[PDB]
Amino acid sequence: QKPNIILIVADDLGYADVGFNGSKDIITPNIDDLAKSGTSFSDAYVAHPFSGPSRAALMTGRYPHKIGSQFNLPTRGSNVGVPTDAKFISKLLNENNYFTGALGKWHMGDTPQHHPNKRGFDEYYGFLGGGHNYFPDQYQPQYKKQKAQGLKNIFEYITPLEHNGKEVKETQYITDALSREAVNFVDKAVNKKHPFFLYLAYNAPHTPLQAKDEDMAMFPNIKNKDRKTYAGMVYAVDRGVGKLVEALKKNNQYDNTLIVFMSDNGGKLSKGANNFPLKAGKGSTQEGGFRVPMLFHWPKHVPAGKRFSHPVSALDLYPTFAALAGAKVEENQHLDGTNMWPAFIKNENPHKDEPIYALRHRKGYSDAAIRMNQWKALKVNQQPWQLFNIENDISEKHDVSKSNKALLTDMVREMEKWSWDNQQPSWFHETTEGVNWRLDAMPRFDKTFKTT
Amino acid sequence: QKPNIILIVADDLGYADVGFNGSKDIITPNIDDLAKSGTSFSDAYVAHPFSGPSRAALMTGRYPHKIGSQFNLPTRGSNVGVPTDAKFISKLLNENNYFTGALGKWHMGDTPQHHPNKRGFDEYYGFLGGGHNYFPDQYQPQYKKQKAQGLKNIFEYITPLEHNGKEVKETQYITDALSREAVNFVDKAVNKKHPFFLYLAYNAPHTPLQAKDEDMAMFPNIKNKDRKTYAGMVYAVDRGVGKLVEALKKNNQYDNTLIVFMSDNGGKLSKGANNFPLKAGKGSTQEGGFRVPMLFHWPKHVPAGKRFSHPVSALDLYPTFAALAGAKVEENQHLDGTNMWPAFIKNENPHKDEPIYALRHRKGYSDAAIRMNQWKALKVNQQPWQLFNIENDISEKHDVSKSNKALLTDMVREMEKWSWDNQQPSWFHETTEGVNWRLDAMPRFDKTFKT
Amino acid sequence: QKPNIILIVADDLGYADVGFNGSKDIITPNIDDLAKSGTSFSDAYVAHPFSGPSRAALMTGRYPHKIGSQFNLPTRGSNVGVPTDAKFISKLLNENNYFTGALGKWHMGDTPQHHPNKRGFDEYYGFLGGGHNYFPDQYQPQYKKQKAQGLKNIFEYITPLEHNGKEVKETQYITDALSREAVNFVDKAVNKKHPFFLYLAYNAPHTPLQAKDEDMAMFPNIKNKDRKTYAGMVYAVDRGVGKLVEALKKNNQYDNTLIVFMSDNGGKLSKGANNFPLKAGKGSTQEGGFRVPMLFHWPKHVPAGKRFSHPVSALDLYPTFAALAGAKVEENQHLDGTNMWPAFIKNENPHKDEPIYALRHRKGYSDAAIRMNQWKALKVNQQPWQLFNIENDISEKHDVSKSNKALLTDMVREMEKWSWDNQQPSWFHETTEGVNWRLDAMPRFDKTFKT
Ligand SMILES: O=S(=O)(O)O[C@@H]1[C@H](O[C@H]2O[C@@H]3CO[C@H]([C@H]2O)[C@H]3O[C@@H]2O[C@H](CO)[C@H](OS(=O)(=O)O)[C@H](O[C@H]3O[C@@H]4CO[C@@H]([C@H]4O[C@@H]4O[C@H](CO)[C@H](OS(=O)(=O)O)[C@H](O[C@H]5O[C@@H]6CO[C@@H]([C@H]6O)[C@H]5O)[C@H]4O)[C@H]3OS(=O)(=O)O)[C@H]2O)[C@@H](O)[C@H](O)O[C@@H]1CO
Ligand SMILES: O=S(=O)(O)O[C@@H]1[C@H](O[C@H]2O[C@@H]3CO[C@H]([C@H]2O)[C@H]3O[C@@H]2O[C@H](CO)[C@H](OS(=O)(=O)O)[C@H](O[C@H]3O[C@@H]4CO[C@@H]([C@H]4O[C@@H]4O[C@H](CO)[C@H](OS(=O)(=O)O)[C@H](O[C@H]5O[C@@H]6CO[C@@H]([C@H]6O)[C@H]5O)[C@H]4O)[C@H]3OS(=O)(=O)O)[C@H]2O)[C@@H](O)[C@H](O)O[C@@H]1CO
Ligand SMILES: O=S(=O)(O)O[C@@H]1[C@H](O[C@H]2O[C@@H]3CO[C@H]([C@H]2O)[C@H]3O[C@@H]2O[C@H](CO)[C@H](OS(=O)(=O)O)[C@H](O[C@H]3O[C@@H]4CO[C@@H]([C@H]4O[C@@H]4O[C@H](CO)[C@H](OS(=O)(=O)O)[C@H](O[C@H]5O[C@@H]6CO[C@@H]([C@H]6O)[C@H]5O)[C@H]4O)[C@H]3OS(=O)(=O)O)[C@H]2O)[C@@H](O)[C@H](O)O[C@@H]1CO
Ligand SMILES: O=S(=O)(O)O[C@@H]1[C@H](O)[C@@H](O)[C@H](O[C@@H]2[C@@H]3OC[C@H]2O[C@H](O[C@@H]2[C@@H](O)[C@H](O[C@@H]4[C@@H]5OC[C@H]4O[C@H](O)[C@@H]5O)O[C@H](CO)[C@@H]2OS(=O)(=O)O)[C@@H]3OS(=O)(=O)O)O[C@@H]1CO
Ligand SMILES: O=S(=O)(O)O[C@@H]1[C@H](O[C@H]2O[C@@H]3CO[C@@H]([C@H]3O)[C@H]2OS(=O)(=O)O)[C@@H](O)[C@H](O)O[C@@H]1CO
Ligand SMILES: NC(=[NH2+])NCCC[C@H](N)C(=O)O
Ligand SMILES: NC(=[NH2+])NCCC[C@H](N)C(=O)O
Ligand SMILES: [Ca+2]
Ligand SMILES: [Ca+2]
Ligand SMILES: [Ca+2]
Repeated sequence: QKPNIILIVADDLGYADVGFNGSKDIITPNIDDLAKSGTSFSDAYVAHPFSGPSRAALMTGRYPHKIGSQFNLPTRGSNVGVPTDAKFISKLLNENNYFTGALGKWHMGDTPQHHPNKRGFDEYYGFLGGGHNYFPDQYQPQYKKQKAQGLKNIFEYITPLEHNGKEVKETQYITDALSREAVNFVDKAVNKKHPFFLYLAYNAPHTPLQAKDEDMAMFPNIKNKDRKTYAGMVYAVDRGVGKLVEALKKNNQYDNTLIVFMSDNGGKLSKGANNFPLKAGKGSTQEGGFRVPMLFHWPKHVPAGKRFSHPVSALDLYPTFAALAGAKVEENQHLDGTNMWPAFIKNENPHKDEPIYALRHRKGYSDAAIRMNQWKALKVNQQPWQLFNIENDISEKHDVSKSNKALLTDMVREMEKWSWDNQQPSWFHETTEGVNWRLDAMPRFDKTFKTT
Repeated sequence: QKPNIILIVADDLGYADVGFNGSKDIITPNIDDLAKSGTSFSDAYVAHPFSGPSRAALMTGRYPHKIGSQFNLPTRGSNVGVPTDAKFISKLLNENNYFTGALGKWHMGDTPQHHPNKRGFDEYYGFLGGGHNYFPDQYQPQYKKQKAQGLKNIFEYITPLEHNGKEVKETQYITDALSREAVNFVDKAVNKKHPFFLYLAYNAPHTPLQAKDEDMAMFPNIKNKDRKTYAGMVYAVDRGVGKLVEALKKNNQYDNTLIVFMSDNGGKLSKGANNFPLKAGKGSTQEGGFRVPMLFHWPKHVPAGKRFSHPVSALDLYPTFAALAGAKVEENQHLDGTNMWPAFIKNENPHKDEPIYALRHRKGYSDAAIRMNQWKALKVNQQPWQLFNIENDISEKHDVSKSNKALLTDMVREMEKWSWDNQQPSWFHETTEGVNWRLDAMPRFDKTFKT
Repeated sequence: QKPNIILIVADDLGYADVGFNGSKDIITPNIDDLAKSGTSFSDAYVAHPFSGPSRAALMTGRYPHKIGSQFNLPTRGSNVGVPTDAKFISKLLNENNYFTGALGKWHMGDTPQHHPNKRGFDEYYGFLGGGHNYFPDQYQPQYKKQKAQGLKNIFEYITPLEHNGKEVKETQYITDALSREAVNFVDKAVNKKHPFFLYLAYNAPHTPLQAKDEDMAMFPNIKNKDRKTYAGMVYAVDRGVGKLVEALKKNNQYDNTLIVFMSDNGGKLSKGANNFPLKAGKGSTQEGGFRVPMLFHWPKHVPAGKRFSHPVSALDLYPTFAALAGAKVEENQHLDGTNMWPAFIKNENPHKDEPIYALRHRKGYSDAAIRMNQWKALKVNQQPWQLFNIENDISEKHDVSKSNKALLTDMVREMEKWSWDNQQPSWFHETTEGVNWRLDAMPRFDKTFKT
């Protein structure tokens, strides 16, 4: 019996904003249940410190730089997306007999060939862009007004949600709507004589900061307005996870389902998040930007009550899911992660003596990160490379590059070696960003990989 | 019975240079016959305001920017062309049982894999470059002299014409030569138990301005030397269309043949053309550069004596021809036009609430055009975006952008959205053009899509 | 019986550094034997004036610019290589029943899909980078020390050699080691009922200048330290050729084996080489950079004791080997050389009225070369195009461009035409080189093909 698989991804969820990863103010009982009876991950890294490229990496199992997807898609819409020649984990599972669903945020291409239904998902219910307004009673009138005015380029956050290409009129708070459709999906899966894969991509707690009064009422001792709204938004996700878990139990799916819960990137401190004890947040190559909460839950397979301390990459989920599903991986797919399960089961480092990378572009330069065993190499703000023993110095306070010159230089040269098959970006999130890229002769890797 | 299809394209034909589209001085009786007994199009647009990219769009059904073909091919020759992975309308029809011919101007690649015979044409008779000298007695001696001198890079306008890869020695005025081969092609098609597709690409009335004395004699009241030569050149095309039509009738092909006649782009005013009432001409994103004459003729299918007033794109011919031929279109072909026939038959707009675009690059900036319902948005000469109600203001005289700020902004943002899958050009028409493109960080779409 | 084929390539071997090509000080008796009983080539050209692109051209039969391989691979390692869609001569021969081996220097990609065993070589014994230190007793302790320190990016010149993906511990001087494995390969080939192809890629006489005392002792009258070391290194290659030849004779393979011996590029004057009488050396588009020593040896087929005076390209070896092996070449492979054997046998020019090109990129500009019949067109150091009658002026002393303006202009325009399907480089040898390429809007072919 092949297991069902559920990948739950929250959007801009801060490192300290779920109870199992150290939250003292936001309360996440249903998510914490999964942690307490499963394994959480203290050194879990996404492939990029923001949404689009991170999500591309999750789906393809490749660093987004390898497939021209290093930037978020154009904010006002486009006819491009994550390239079709990189087989999504969903398509691979669908080809090995899985019933497949995707819910909520896509952020990987609007067009027919980039649509969830052509990337291997039998079901899709959600919004295709970078986010969405949370209240239908707020957004539907705005959209109606603009459509009646003849406007064709409407802010994607107020546009109707869809189900398999057909527009719907959603009635509920979006987090709750997506949770309801998660229940509907796993309910539909009972009647199929097949295992299922569900990709549940919540837009919470991403902007705009919009919560239900009923969820905000549960945090009366949180005085800061943004933090209370944010706390409410996260609580809605927790309620949703509970509702999904309950449906899995009723359907007798729970015991044979691997649930993964994570964030797509680090939390944004100016929009209510907390990343303690990590430095900085969303978009950074500091730990706060791409080190995220993660838990696995699968009874009698994932040990209960444990805390896994070795590095794990979002890139690992593609080959790890494939191995558990009995799906063959071809070498021409160029997967950048590893099947982490053998090493996971022995409590060993699945990236022993192997680097994990982050490379985020800016105007005329790039910030970078290398995580390798106990070492974190850091390139930020055009300053020289820094080195931290991240196991003793999680907050990146003590640069020890002066005492380890050869090691750091070696780590950077390996990243330079790794960079040669990075593709030129196929798009940018804004027109001026792409113009500046060309004006500045990017990538300026002569600056990025300069050593000592 | 699947219909035969003939696409006749003239080269630099001005908007007012055929009788059915308002010519008062050039006379085009045989072309006008097709219009009078068919439907002409008052709002017909090509995909680019000059040859190579326009022709690539006709053949592929894709905006040339999508396939790296936004510029004319190198003037002195090259080993590149319209990419082989974009299936030509000719190949699609050939795969669905059509006998296929192409005549005259190619301008889409010289090399073996870019040659007409590898792009789905059973027959090809013509010249592969951007144009040709019209008189064999003039050009053949020039070529002979240069070949005997050992020169290998010879101006493509004097090089021998070819038939399916073998050089020929043409004897007649080129317009007449191509017309004769159109007759030969449809004559050969009688013996095949198949429908046929013919792509007749005349180089007239493109430069050099060379006409027969016999055709120029028919316009004694045209005093301007260039305009008289030009008029003659166009008259030769009209004679040719007549000869082709006559052959179709004799062969019992005429009633089951859809004939399309059009220009590849707007006329060039400094080389004898007239684009009245449109502003500017060849190469412009003003209407004069990419709005062209067009007619459909197909008895008992295309209504006789009509004038279709809704926008139509050259891009529409690919899926429209395919639907009529019963040829399936796969979604991975990424076609940018639409099958216009359903909407055409109901006299409705086949691009209702959908834009038609032109984007022509220049040195360090781009000019652009958007046609959407009654609206023409215009970006020219690095000035701010202008808006015209093109149905009331065909000559683009009255900028009404100040009264419609939100609408214009919306139209431009949609074009910006559309631009993201434009590919970097695979070539340029001159080396310095490509160098300047790279020096200037092109495309400078930050300037093109501002406000 | 299809013939066996051996391609022996030395690395940075100067033009005057083998006896048969005019050496007065370095003595190469075994290599000279092959010349004296075969044919040498006075006008043999590689496709690029340095290693990686030259080697890519040898293997693919294509100019390296056509396949994005105009630069050496990154010096400190990479996950890229000569593209997999360009079938190597080794794979073609392997598919037509040949037992295939490659020895020594690769310099065409480290990764699994770029590895010799996936590019059609049954056997590989060597080092995958741009070169190697010659003494195991010197390099193995350095590598051991650095590996134990935890370093993962180790200079490729001290890393272990490998045999079919498994690391080895080599005991001998590398030139001798590779010669020993050439003997082993042709010995293994006796037991196979198949012809064999062997690609023997010596790193000698490339840096570092490291020779055995026993080889240096043979040149007591060479006073210059570098020249003596270099002479020794070359003598080691000669000993190796002798050892291979002896094995071929013992195995009765010699008479049915075409042996080719050549250099990958011109010699480097600052590292012991001599290119007399050619101007300049390694990396240049002067003759000294890409005109190399070459000989063919094949008893009763290649005439004995001859000197072939017509141009021949490294690109020719792909289709020439294929024709002799009875292996079919598909037109979709886009081969840039020619099967030179028919013309070779008649003592005619296999590139009669056809150019041979060199195009080497630099910081913000490109140097170029055109060889066509008796003519050498030269573009160097950003100076204007020069023309030489290279048959009368091998040392490029007398620029005769003023007396042949039309001819030169024609040659350059043809090269400009040829350049349009050059691909943007897929990598560079250093990060700064790639940055400078983008900063300078390269290629600056406006400068390269001016006038
Ligand atoms: O009703 S309103 O909200 O008022 O108006 C809206 C709309 O605004 C909203 O749009 C979305 C939804 O909520 C907010 C709000 O502003 C906004 O949130 C954005 O959502 C995105 C997804 O839709 C995305 O989130 S993600 O998907 O999880 O990734 C956005 O995050 C990203 O934003 C950029 C793209 O990647 C990152 C960001 O990169 C920035 O790019 C800038 C250039 O454009 C700049 O780069 S640089 O110039 O090349 O250097 C910037 O760096 C700079 O930042 C400041 C300024 O200068 C310095 C520094 O001091 C420089 O470093 C760079 O960060 C990614 O964010 S990340 O945190 O960096 O990882 C997310 O913000 C309006 O947009 C619209 O006009 O109107 C509607 C109403 O109609
Ligand atoms: O024997 S001779 O005729 O005396 O000499 C010939 C030959 O000349 C001829 O070559 C052809 C045949 O007749 C004429 C003649 O000059 C010429 O006509 C050209 O035919 C082409 C096809 O072969 C093509 O027509 S098309 O196939 O229908 O498209 C040509 O039109 C195009 O020309 C350019 C390429 O696309 C468009 C043009 O783009 C121009 O490019 C310029 C850069 O090189 C420049 O761009 S910019 O530098 O980025 O700004 C230019 O813009 C500028 O132009 C002037 C100068 O400054 C302003 C403006 O005032 C600036 O805007 C840009 O337009 C397309 O033209 S379009 O009208 O824009 O659509 C067609 O001209 C000689 O060439 C040869 O050397 O010798 C032989 C005899 O041996
Ligand atoms: O122990 S040490 O030896 O001291 O140190 C070593 C190691 O150094 C060695 O590494 C190898 C082995 O011996 C030497 C030594 O320095 C070096 O040799 C090089 O081997 C390569 C293969 O491994 C390759 O040979 S080849 O495979 O046969 O091709 C090298 O030749 C090439 O080198 C460059 C790449 O292609 C050619 C060269 O191109 C150069 O590119 C430069 C940078 O971009 C520059 O280009 S430009 O700026 O754009 O114009 C350069 O031109 C310039 O050079 C100077 C400066 O400005 C002018 C000029 O005055 C400008 O023209 C251009 O040549 C090809 O050479 S070619 O001759 O041009 O064809 C071969 O040299 C160290 O590297 C390591 O770190 O340490 C170890 C010890 O630990
Ligand atoms: O760059 S160069 O130094 O190499 O050349 C320079 C200059 O830089 C170029 O910009 C310039 O280019 C013009 C245009 O293309 C080629 C050249 O002439 C073209 O027009 C000619 C036209 O003059 C000619 O007319 C002659 C004339 O009347 C009829 C005809 O024959 C008679 O004998 C008489 O002399 O006809 C040509 C076609 O046969 C051609 O006209 S056309 O084909 O373009 O319609 C172009 O001029 S244009 O862009 O103004 O139209 O050349 C100079 C070198 O002089
Ligand atoms: O969705 S939010 O970004 O959290 O907040 C917005 C709005 O702030 C925005 O207003 C414009 C558009 O982008 C920025 C600004 O230039 C953004 O502010 S910023 O992130 O601080 O730079 C906020 O003013 C309003 O109250 O709420 C909306 C969301 O509903
Ligand atoms: N159980 C293990 N695999 N431990 C080693 C993992 C790497 C470890 N962080 C180190 O100090 O090198
Ligand atoms: N004028 C001449 N063609 N001289 C002889 C040149 C010889 C040259 N190798 C050729 O093949 O042509
Ligand atoms: Ca996010
Ligand atoms: Ca034209
Ligand atoms: Ca070399």
